[PDB]
Amino acid sequence: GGMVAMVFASGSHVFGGIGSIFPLFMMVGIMMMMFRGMGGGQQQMSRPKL
Amino acid sequence: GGMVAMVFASGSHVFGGIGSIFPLFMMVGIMMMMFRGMGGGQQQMSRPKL
Amino acid sequence: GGMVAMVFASGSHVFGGIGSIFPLFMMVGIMMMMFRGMGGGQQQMSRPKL
Amino acid sequence: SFISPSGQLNESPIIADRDSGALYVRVGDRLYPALNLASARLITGRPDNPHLVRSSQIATMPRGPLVGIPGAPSSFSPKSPPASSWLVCDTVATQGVTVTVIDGTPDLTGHRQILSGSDAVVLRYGGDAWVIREGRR
Amino acid sequence: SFISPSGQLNESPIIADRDSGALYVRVGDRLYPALNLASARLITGRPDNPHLVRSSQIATMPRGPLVGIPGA
Amino acid sequence: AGMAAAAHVPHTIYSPLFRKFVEWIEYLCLMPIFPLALWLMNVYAAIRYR
Amino acid sequence: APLVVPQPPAPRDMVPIWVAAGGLAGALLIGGAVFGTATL
Amino acid sequence: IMLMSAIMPVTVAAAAAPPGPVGSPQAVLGFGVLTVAAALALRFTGRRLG
Amino acid sequence: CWWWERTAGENRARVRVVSGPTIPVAATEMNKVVSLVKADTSGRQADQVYFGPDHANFVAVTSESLWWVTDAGARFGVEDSKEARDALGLTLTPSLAPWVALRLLPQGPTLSRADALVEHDTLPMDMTPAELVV
Amino acid sequence: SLWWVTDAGARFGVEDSKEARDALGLTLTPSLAPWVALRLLPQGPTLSRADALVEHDTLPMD
Repeated sequence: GGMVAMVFASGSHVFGGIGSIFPLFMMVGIMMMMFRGMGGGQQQMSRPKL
Repeated sequence: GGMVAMVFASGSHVFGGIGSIFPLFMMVGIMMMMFRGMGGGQQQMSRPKL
Repeated sequence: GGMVAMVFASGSHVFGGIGSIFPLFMMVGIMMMMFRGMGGGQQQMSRPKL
Repeated sequence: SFISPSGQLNESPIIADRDSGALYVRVGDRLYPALNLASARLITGRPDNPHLVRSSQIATMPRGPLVGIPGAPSSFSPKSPPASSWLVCDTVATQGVTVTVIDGTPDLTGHRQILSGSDAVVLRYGGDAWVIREGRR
Repeated sequence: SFISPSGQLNESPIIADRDSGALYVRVGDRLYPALNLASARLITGRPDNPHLVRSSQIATMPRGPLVGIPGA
Repeated sequence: AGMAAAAHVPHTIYSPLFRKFVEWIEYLCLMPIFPLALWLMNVYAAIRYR
Repeated sequence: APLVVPQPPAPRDMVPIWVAAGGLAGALLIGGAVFGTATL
Repeated sequence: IMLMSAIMPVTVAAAAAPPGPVGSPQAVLGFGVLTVAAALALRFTGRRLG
Repeated sequence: CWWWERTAGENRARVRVVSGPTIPVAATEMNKVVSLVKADTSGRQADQVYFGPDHANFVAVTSESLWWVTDAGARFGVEDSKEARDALGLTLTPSLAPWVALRLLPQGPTLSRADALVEHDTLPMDMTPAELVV
Repeated sequence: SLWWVTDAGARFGVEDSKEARDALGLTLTPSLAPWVALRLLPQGPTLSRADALVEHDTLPMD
């Protein structure tokens, strides 16, 4: 968010409108890895073995 | 990289030193998050051993 | 960050490229020491488990 | 699309149709077809080279009649050698001659030689005979 | 090939200089500068577009006087 | 060729390496449909010139 | 002044190529037939 | 010995059939019939495999 | 304005007259009319030329004659023969146009292979040119 | 006087003025040549900024 804010304060205004699709999809992709993803050493169970 | 490149073609050139620190630090986070999911254990049943 | 910022306000602007490599690499060392500080694990007690 | 959009026209005044290879020059708000690069430079005043532009874009700008000098040179590349060398040559058939101009250093290998010392040759012009030696006739 | 495009001589008879845009047409083993595309097509007999060739390559082949129809 | 294959295939032996190869042909055929259909619909050219 | 064009080259004969192509077409069809029928 | 010897006249007869100067088109069917003759003789004779 | 209109294969063209406050071109396109040089001071040549939407480049006229019109407003004659056609392209069938209009555009030399095969050291200079004003 | 010699053999004159020299890219020092040798190449039209600012409908062919 800081990168986008820095660019907006700088005045490029490149991310306005449809250009925003790059930050938006990245922010969503990061969200998937941190909350879901896969279990650790104490979570050996998974769909392929169950 | 696409998000970074798109800003240079607009001519804002906000990166370098102070600016580049954001994408530089942000880049390490992605590698750590995907590495953590694969680093769940160590045992082998490889073709060379079978 | 305060030490770095104070130099720019003086106008010496010695950072960027050659100079920035010191604070960039130095920044990693601090995080690496706090990581060893949170060392150990596998205790796995937690309010949701109790 | 963001790294190179369609609206970035007018980068230079000498443009060439990327497909047809045709050459155009911009004056005011119109595009005029030029006969050659030499006359395109002189009209514009810049020592530039044609910039290739997509044919779909040049069709959207108003035309004009042909401009320039017909038959002028089409390419420029100035060169400066260490020494300047010229030869005018005559070669006789066996009742007939041809004249050659050479620009650059000659090749003196083989039986070719400088006409030094007592060497001489005799030729005809206007009925008179002339003896060539010491670099004079 | 994408970073710094160029070209090379091939079977095609209508060629143009990669950096100067000049038009040349081959006749036998000799290159003749042509006044325009219309006369270049008509002299060679092939309905086609010019092939861009490296300027250091064009300089090696022999030349001839200008050919074609002026103003076509 | 279809009748020829239909008559000979049921009474012959094929090694695992070849049976595994014919399976993968289906997947290799499915993958290019969407990348090609959008090309035929001119979408990539439409977007690049917006 | 008029331009001196070179004389165009003659097209290669198609007859040797067609019989040669006919040779492989014929030989492979002939050889294949004796192999296939013998399986019966 | 007799069978092996009969292949050469048949081979050159096919190679010489095309009209005009000798060259590429003669080699195409010349080596072609030689290939089929040996392959054909091998299966039905079952001898001199080398 | 006099107007001539025809659809391919119809037995006759439609002739009409139009009038109004301005030439029949949209105000958005008004700025791209071409202004000819007009070296012929007689009343036999036009002052301006405009190419609207769905115009025709390759044209035939009423034994028939073939002509090619450039975007600069000049017209060039094309030989009827297979050589000239096959060499330039122009294999498609031309559209029809009326001689009373087509004759108003300035004419260049015909595109005949028999006359393109010439060499020159220098070309002749053009008398009576016009000024290019910046 | 200053001249330009093309690869095709013809020679063209250059008007010795700051604007013509800079427009063509001839702000450089020229090499010497003798008139006996140079006069033998065919001469084309003169190169100058005024000579090029002209429009033509179509070119003639004498």
